[PDB]
Amino acid sequence: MGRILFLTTFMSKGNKVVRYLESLHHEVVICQEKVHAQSANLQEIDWIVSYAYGYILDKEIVSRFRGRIINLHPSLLPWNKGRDPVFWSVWDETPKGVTIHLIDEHVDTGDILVQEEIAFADEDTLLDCYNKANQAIEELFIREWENIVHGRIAPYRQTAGGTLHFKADRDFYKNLNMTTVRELLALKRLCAKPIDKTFHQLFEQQVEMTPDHVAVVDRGQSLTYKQLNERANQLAHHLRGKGVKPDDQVAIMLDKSLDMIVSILAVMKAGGAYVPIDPDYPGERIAYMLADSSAAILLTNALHEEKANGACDIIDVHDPDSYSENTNNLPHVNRPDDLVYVMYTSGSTGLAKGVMIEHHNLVNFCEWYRPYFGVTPADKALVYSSFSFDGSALDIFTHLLAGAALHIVPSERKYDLDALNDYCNQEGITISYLPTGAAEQFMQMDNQSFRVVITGGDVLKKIERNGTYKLYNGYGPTECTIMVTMFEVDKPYANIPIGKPIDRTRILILDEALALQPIGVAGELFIVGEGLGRGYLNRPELTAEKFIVHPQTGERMYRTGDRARFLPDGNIEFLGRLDNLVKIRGYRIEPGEIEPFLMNHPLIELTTVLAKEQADGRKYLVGYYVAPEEIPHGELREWLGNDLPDYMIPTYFVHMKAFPLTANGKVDRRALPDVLLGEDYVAPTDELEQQLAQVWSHVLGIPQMGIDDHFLERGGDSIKVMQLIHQLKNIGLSLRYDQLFTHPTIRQLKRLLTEQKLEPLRELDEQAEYETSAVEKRMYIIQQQDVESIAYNVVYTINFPLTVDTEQIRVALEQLVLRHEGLRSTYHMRGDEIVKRIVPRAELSFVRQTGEEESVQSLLAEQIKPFDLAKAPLLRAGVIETADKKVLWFDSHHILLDGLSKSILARELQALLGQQVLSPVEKTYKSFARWQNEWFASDEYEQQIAYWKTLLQGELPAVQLPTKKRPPQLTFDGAIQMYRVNPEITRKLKATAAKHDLTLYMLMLTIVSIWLSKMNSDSNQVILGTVTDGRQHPDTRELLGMFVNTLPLLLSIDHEESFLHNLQQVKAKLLPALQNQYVPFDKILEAARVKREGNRHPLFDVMFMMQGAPETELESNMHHINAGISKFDLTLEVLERENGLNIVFEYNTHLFDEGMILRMVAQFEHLLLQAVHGLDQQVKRFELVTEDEKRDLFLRVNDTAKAYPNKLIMSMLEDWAAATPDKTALVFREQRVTYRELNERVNQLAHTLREKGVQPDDLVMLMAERSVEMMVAIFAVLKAGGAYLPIDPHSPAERIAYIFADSGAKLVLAQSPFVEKASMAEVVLDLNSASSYAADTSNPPLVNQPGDLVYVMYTKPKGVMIEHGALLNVLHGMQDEYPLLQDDAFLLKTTYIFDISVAEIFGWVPGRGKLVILEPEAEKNPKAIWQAVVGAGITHINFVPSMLIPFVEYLEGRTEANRLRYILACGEAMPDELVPKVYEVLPEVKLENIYGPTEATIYASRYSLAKGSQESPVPIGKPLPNYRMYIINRHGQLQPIGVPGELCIAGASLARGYLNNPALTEEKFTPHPLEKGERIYRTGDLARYREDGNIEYLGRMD
Ligand SMILES: *P(=O)(O)OCC(C)(C)[C@@H](O)C(=O)NCCC(=O)NCCS
Repeated sequence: MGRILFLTTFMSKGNKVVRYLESLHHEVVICQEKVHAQSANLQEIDWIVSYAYGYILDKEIVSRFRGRIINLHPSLLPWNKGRDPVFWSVWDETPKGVTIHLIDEHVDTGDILVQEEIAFADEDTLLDCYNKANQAIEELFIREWENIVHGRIAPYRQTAGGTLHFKADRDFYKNLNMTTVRELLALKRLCAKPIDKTFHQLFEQQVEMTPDHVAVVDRGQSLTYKQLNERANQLAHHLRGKGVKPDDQVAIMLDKSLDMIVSILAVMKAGGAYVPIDPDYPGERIAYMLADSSAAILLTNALHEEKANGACDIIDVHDPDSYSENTNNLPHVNRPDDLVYVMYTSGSTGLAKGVMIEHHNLVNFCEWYRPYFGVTPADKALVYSSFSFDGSALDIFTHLLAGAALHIVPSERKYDLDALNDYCNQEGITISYLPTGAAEQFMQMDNQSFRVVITGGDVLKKIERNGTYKLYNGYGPTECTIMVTMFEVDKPYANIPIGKPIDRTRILILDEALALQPIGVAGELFIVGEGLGRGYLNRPELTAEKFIVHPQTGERMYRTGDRARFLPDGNIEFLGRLDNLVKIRGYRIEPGEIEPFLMNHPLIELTTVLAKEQADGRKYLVGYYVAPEEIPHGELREWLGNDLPDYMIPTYFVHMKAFPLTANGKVDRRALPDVLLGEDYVAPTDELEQQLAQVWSHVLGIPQMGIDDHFLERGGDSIKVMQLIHQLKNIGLSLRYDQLFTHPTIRQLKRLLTEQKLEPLRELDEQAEYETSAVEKRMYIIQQQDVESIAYNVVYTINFPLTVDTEQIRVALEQLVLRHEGLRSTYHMRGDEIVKRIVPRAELSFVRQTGEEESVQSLLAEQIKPFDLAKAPLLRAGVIETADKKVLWFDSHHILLDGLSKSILARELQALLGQQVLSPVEKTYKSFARWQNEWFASDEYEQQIAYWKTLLQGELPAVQLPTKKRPPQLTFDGAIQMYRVNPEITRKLKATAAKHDLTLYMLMLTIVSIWLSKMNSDSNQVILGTVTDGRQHPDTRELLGMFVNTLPLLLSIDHEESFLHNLQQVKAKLLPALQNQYVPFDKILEAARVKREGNRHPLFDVMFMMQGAPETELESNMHHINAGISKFDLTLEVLERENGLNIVFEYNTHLFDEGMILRMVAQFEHLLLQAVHGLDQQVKRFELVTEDEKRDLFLRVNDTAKAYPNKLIMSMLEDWAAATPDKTALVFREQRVTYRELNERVNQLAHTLREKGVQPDDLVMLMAERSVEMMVAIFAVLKAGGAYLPIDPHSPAERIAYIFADSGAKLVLAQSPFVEKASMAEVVLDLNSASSYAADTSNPPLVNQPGDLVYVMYTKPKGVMIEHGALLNVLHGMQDEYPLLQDDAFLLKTTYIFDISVAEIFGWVPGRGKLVILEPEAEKNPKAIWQAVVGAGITHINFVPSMLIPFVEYLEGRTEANRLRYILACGEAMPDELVPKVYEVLPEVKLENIYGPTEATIYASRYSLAKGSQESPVPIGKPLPNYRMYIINRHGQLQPIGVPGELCIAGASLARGYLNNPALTEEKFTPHPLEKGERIYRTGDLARYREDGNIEYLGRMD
């Protein structure tokens, strides 16, 4: 009975087998972790039985246990060896069974001991099969174990054959194991000839089949196939004679006509592809297509010739010399992979993209179209669609190859469908493609000619039609040629499916991971096959992103962005777009976020606002609302206009009695009804306004710009304003950057430009060395000042799947090396000139490492090493391969790769990784460097630097942040915390900025400015740096290099004005800066009389960077790796990522603790949320501290609630003389008064007072210097009922008369000499004389309450009224922290015209301790005070930094003070040195720093100073029991940790106020909302909390 090692997948697997072995008394060891030769689970083992073990055993282990190592493999070996055996046995449909075998050297190949067949039912899921096989093999082992142990079985070698599978082979099928075996194999079937001819080859082939058949009809005129072919051949010979070659583009700008079809075919036959340009398009679209398309030839009319503005070499289709005599077919020069046409996508996501479609793409469609629709020459097709839409390639090309006749739609009849149907019935139009919009509308017509009406492009919903024609619903974007699927609408559907794939077309429904979705499961519609176009014109990055090579399958597929599912019958259901978001008039917004604003309308009950796209793709918003009666259109537009920008205002509003609902109660959005320029849209009037309207549409990628539309409300960024200025100078108009914002409409711009009064970047000739740009010089300077610094290393990481070939990544980067001079640029110092050298070729470091996900970052950090700017390439890369990922990392230098350069690098790396080619870089950085160097000598520069001189000449504001002690020199060690604005808030921000003619940058800038303002004591002027793109010359947009310029922003936050007003002022202050942005930061420093000095950065310590969303997917998946670097104190880098804002707080680790950034991070969020919701609120009303910070601040600082006895201080004196009469209570030199002796003396003096009308609040006055008489006077003034008002006998008489007159005191107790000094005293009971002492010694009745005054302390001085209970709170507070027990004693050092004496004078009676009345002679004398400490064994002593300094000067050499417990310093800020110096002079003693204003009853905060701790700023500490302390700014709101503010005390210990000075009392004791309406005392003292909560005194607010 031997031990047995059970190796299985998880612990409970094969547990039946384990239990059986144990019943045979086999000790079994279950192990799922990887076992090695040296594993402790191997010795004393007789058998090893593995069972789907997740690892392979070392060949040492297998040989050691020869004949004694069995594996339970759930497959009919040799079939399905290795991983996922059951699944592959089902997918590959290989023989099924379970096999117990001898593990041998290879994977699942040894001699079988016991094998058994198994069967899976069609209805079983792949999990069921997996389970059934696992159960069958376990039972098999249980039955034949005995035969195996005893060796009765004869092992037999596996049959020859089988299969093998690894972990990754199933990734493509991961989502399928919950499908039935039937369903699985059904998907297997669902996912299981070449094209030789070009179109004109087939057309010419068709011309020879039906030459005299009508080919094209245009009103009265018409051409036959022969005539069309010949006329096109004539133009083709002329076009080919003009240089047209394969893949060349020939623009065609004509109306639908015969010349149109002739020109189209003429371009093909010539060899090239025709770029169609509908002349009805606006000039903006018409100039764009001519420029973007590489077309030199423009086939056009004289009617439309001027619409090209001489941009193209025109070949007039009416000039007879444009047609050759030769009418024959030209020699074929085209392959099926050559371009046939270039269509431009919609202008929704911006400017259209040239879709490059190859011949085989069109031929495959036409070769499928003809037989699918049974097209014959008898058919007559309508040339209905604008020639620019591929819907017209359908119209023209599919029907020409079928011999059908084309019928140009009359311009008049195109949109008057009544006349269209008439024409269709007249001419007999049998087949045609109509866009869904026009199709549904045409169904209403009484058509009788059509047999097949194909539709698509938009969601078809209507099936009913007054015609006998088969309605066909087709789908497929322009990228995959007209349509990739076709459905025969045989019946109505809630979702009319788009059909099955067309010829040579496979369609995969894939999830985000590109893995197969089970049939019926929705996913992204991926198109594979012959329809896939070549890609986008001049957009290789977009081609690589949309035309992907599947990682598992290897097939090239197109990513449609559409959601669809396969229905059980094979047809595909179109489920709209994947993205919840939609781009409306230039903004990606969530239409459901407009719903609350509509529903907020009084008349509106429900609302469900969807996004609908016009026929031409223009997206508009429809706001459906359930209201009793229809609401006036203009009333809703104005309603939303009060809160939303134009683009969030639905173009149309639809009233409905109620919404259609789904089975789940949701609004059935599909069941909502369907429905232009917009109100206040003024079309251009003058020829100038038209030009201005064209440049606008181009810059903003949005058409139809009204002359009152605001630029920043139509998607205008600052980058786009630059494009406008650049493209206006091209148009001949000179516009200034700030002029665009002051004239943000074309009406305003037309008046601005009444002159109409070029300058490309001059590429330099080759030199050994070139000028560097100003910023190139700066980057170089920075790096050479710390050659070992990785501070400007630009490190990024991309997580690639294991399927990626690392060598492809390596090779792509090397191309980027050979493509951009920046990556071959080396910077050198030739004398005093920073100089760049261009290397022709550079070798890229590309390292490969294998590790684990746990060590990727560690392996990468070691790779981030400094760059030698004299060595190219300034870029390193590598791949860290883990079990899951191949992590691509690359590191570049900032002198080469700024944010935009990186976008260009990501852009182009994506193209190369996606097997695309890049156009050669037209310009070089060095050319811009020289241009800008010469521009620095122009008048424009002198005017720009003049702005900076005038702006930065005066005193500049400084922005102090709640940081740690600055390093003596600038450090760059840092870390990042990232705050995520969610997409919802981010759209709210963009909507706010657009609503009020602002950019998102201005908005975020004003939020950061307010944030910095609030953290800078709500300063009016804030200064912070920002980064401009620094791409001054428009010819530098595409160059890798350091362009970005740093700008200082002098912004003025007016906290009394609203947030918007602040936005306009910041805008007003920013635009001049951005107008003069091209002065190098270093030259702005010169003009500002500022130089790089010290531990602070020159003009600003906070950088605010902002870069828009990534331009490409690869850039999106690029993870900026911060190598522990912070270029400034703090950098807020708002990054548009995943429709939100990744606000990365890059901070100096020496200036901020992770907790200090976590708080500032939380504060910024809280503030950003307060701005977005407080557009019209005064900025002063925005809170900086978060509610969680207030709670923790209370918990850590103000959780001081400790119930205390309300029994009065003299009642407490009474009890002690009654319980322990004879104990020592006072000690003045030889006097050692007891509790009974003191109390009675007090009772005598008390009666005297009551006999002279001393009610509560009555103010008695004292001027008796340190003597028992003082205690008698106090303790008994208190007993009498009135308050004691101390006065100094040594003060001038003008003040004693002032204090007495202003106090209105009723009587005066003064030590015998000081009665004459109390001149003209109303009723003067000589303190010392016995006459002032009644013989009665009975404890008078305590009529005083805790609310009546106990003493009046004077500060023209002011008298602080403080009530009794306020004092008890303190005395019990100090007693808890610093108990003055019977053994203890208190020294009296501080003069009693100071709130500190009150502690001495009463801080002894709580614990029945004694009070040493130190003599006035020994007041400032520390040696004399030193005697008391040793003499009477003082335990409590109050002190001040001024007296505790000399007291310390008598150092350890003086000893004999064992009883001394506490030293309580107060009144002044304690120096740092005064703490440790004390400790060496007096160990075993507790030192305490105390703070308390006279208005807060003696004390307020305390800080215990540990012996083993040294404080840099000795804090005044946390508040006492029932004390609450608040640090507020000049607007009355709580400050966060570190931020200076006015210290305020609250609680039961606040002084009643100033005596008969109410204007002053209400000034300083203000009912604050932070104390639940109760008043706070404003101290006039600047302070700031610490991380732990201890308050730090900063000084009076002066
Ligand atoms: P506008 O108010 O929309 O924005 C102004 C702007 C300074 C942000 C803009 O003109 C600009 O230059 N953005 C470029 C930001 C950048 O280049 N970041 C690079 C970081 S290395």
